[PDB]
Amino acid sequence: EQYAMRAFADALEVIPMALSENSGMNPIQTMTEVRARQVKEMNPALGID
Amino acid sequence: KGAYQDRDKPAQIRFSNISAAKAVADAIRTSLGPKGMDKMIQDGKGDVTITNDGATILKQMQVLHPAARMLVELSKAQDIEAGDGTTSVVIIAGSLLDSCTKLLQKGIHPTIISESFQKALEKGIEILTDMSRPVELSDRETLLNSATTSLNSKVVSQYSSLLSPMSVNAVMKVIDPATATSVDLRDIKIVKKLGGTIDDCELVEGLVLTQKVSNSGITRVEKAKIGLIQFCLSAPKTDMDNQIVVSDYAQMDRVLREERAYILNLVKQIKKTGCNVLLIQKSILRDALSDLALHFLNKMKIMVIKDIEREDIEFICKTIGTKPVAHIDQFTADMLGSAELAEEVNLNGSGKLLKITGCASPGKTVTIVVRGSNKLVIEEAERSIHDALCVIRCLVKKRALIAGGGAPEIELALRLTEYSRTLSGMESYCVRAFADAMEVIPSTLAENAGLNPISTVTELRNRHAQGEKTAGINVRKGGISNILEELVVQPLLVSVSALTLATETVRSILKIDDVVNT
Amino acid sequence: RDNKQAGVFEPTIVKVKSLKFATEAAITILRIDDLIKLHP
Amino acid sequence: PLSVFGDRSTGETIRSQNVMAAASIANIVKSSLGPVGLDKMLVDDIGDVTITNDGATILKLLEVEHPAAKVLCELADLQDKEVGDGTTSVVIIAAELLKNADELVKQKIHPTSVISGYRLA
Ligand SMILES: Nc1ncnc2c1ncn2[C@@H]1O[C@H](COP(=O)(O)OP(=O)(O)O)[C@@H](O)[C@H]1O
Ligand SMILES: Nc1ncnc2c1ncn2[C@@H]1O[C@H](COP(=O)(O)OP(=O)(O)O)[C@@H](O)[C@H]1O
Ligand SMILES: [Mg+2]
Ligand SMILES: [Mg+2]
Repeated sequence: EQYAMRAFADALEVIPMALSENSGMNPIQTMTEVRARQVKEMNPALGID
Repeated sequence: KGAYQDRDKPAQIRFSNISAAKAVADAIRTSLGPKGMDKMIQDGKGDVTITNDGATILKQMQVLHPAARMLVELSKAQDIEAGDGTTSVVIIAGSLLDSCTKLLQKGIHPTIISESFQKALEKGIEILTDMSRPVELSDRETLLNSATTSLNSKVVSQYSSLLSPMSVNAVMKVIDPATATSVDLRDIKIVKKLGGTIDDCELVEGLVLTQKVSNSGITRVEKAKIGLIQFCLSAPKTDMDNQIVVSDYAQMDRVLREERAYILNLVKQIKKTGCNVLLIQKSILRDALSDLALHFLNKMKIMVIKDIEREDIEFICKTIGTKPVAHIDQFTADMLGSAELAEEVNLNGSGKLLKITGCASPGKTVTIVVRGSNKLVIEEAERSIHDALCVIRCLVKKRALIAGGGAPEIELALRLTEYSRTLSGMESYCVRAFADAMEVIPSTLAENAGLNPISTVTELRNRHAQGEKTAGINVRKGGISNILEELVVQPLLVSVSALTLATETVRSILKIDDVVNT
Repeated sequence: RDNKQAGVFEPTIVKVKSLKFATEAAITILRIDDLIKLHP
Repeated sequence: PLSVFGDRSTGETIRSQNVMAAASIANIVKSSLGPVGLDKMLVDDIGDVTITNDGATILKLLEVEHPAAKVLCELADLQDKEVGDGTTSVVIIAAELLKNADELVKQKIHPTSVISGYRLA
């Protein structure tokens, strides 16, 4: 049952990917970097510029 | 910040190609492994076939998408190179294209994906080579194991005990197992006749003819002296225009007597060499056999076989050791083929079959006759025998043997995921996707057998992670077990050719960005 | 009734061949998993 | 999905269709079995009428389109050629055990197992 949970996580996390792609930036790398920033410093208010 | 790439048609075309390839792969997904059940194809005309070979299924099915056509060409190329795995290669190609569709959605250039797939294939070939073990000929046990494994996923599986030993004996009786480096399947003549059951298949070291004996007075010959004929046993006629003019009443008697004497001369020269069975080549523009000639041949107690195809002369000469004659002056016993016995057998009212058996001269050729109730099982049986022969050809080509039942590709998936974890960059995701798109084969083997795909694949990954290599799906046990102890192995060339061909054709597909109607 | 009394006998060939041919034909037709009917 | 330009029948549908075709052929041939069986009349398009009881002649004269029934017709013809007697019996047996095997399969029993069971039986 964790497969469905991870699929849900990815599916809801596509929204920053679409946001960055619409913004012109590379989606995957920017999204991974901002996620790493969010997990390193406990500041959950970091989003796609 | 970056290129706008206003054109969106390339993305649409790429996704259409990926979707078509995935659909084609899913179409034959359920026709893989021992538990996969074959497809039924009926073309425009009312002709049907019961096919389990992926190449045949894809060829008969008239597809319309360019990706599907490239996939069917891939399948036929894999059949040509190896002869087994023509379903698994298509499944792998479609599955990893479906894997790369999300890579395209993630904002990755197709060239990066193609190069990363090439690198992943390069690593995977080495992984497969390391996983293998050496295989050497004259070990009949492992050859029988490979033949049975090749035949397990076919309708003739229950006959494999009486059909795989002869399948490998056919190859072992054609090529020298010391210095071969290749074998030929042209000199393995598969002759099919309707009637009987599969358990009546036979392997003959001699020669098999579907022709019929002209003189219905002689049926069997002991200590046969076979002689091919390439000229014609009829009234003489020159290459250029031939004409005879008669001006007197005695001339008719003269021409009739002279023609009879000429034919009798030819038949006497044929008979005086000790030839007791004659083989006439199928000749046109000149009657190969005359009724008077056939009468004389029958009078001198001979057996005559006529209407023999031109392309079969090489096969007959290689089988029974005879040499063709195109002039009567060169017809001598010193170059006349010999055999222990020649028989004409009626097949329980289903046909008439000619056997030349016990050829004293050596014969580097065997013949398989396949029997079945209806025609569909006969076609599928000859296709399965061809698959087993191609497997033995793969074993002869390069001597490397690996395990099966999902073990090779799942071990490859583990090793390639571990390799991708040390490839930080934009290619890490691509190598990871390539690694995780080769778990489609174990998943398909699990779900086609009624097993639980998720738990089976997870337990397989766990087992191979601990280094318990050559561990795969077992359908007799209904679970996961060591496969080598279960006697299921396949040559390495099949897997390597499948992987390499799939990767190359996927790179070619990725290079496409547009389709235009001409 | 005892068929030996009435004499109803058939050669064993008919039974053996019928059984083998029937079971093999059923095996061949039962392997079908799906059908693709191509348009003429 | 697939671009084949044809018709595709997958799963239980085609299995049931094959079983129905075999049962239809068996039902045509069944009434002409036994000493009490009454023979059939086969009349052509132009009026060429014949009266027959043997299964091989009935099936050969009939026009069959479904290949799953063409298989049974060819089975009857083969039984006629190799033996001569028992042509209706082979068709009846084949269709009945095909129906029984399909009944087994409907309960999610893998057809390879039923094929091996029939072969050993
Ligand atoms: N007895 C068996 N047990 C487990 N797996 C098997 C067995 N026989 C074949 N397989 C697997 O089924 C896969 C498909 O093989 P097969 O259908 O015979 O030819 P192809 O590879 O062309 O589909 C192979 O990769 C093989 O590993
Ligand atoms: N006198 C009899 N008493 C009992 N059973 C009989 C008798 N005659 C025939 N039968 C049975 O009836 C069946 C009739 O088969 P039949 O339809 O004649 O064979 P076919 O299918 O070749 O026409 C046979 O299986 C036979 O066992
Ligand atoms: Mg195979
Ligand atoms: Mg009868």
